[PDB]
Amino acid sequence: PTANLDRTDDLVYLNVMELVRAVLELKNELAQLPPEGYVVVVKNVGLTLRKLIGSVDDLLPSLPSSSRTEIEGTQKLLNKDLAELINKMRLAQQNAVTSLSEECKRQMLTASHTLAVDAKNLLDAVDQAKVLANLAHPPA
Amino acid sequence: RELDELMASLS
Amino acid sequence: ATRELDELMASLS
Repeated sequence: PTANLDRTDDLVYLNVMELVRAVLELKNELAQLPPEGYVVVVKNVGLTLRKLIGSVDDLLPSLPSSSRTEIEGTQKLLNKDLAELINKMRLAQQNAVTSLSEECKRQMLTASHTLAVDAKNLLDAVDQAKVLANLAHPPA
Repeated sequence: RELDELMASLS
Repeated sequence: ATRELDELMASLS
């Protein structure tokens, strides 16, 4: 599970939920959505990711350099995650009505899902880092 | 904390 | 560092 901290001022934490929401939108809207409708949902995931990464970069200064590292670690990974979600989405768009019509959509669901899981692991490291740097406070 | 429940919601 | 991400973000739409 996740740390229980004071989330009221945790912009990281909120950006994670939003991203998870966007990812969740995608999941149970692919079956319904048309090909041009794919760009929009993938865009929101992207949008909430850049929000997220921005609020982590704002923090990265005030925290330990061994954590700066695996944070920057998964931050890199998340870009690689979005890259794949876009490209699988483009495939899915271009391969509506062909052999791997469905197979490309499975790949979108995978890519977004693993994006959500990584974002969580980002939150987790961030939580630990705040603790390790006397920065964290218990739920209010 | 309840993001965990949001998380298992992805499954 | 944000240069790689807004590259992908520009590409769609």
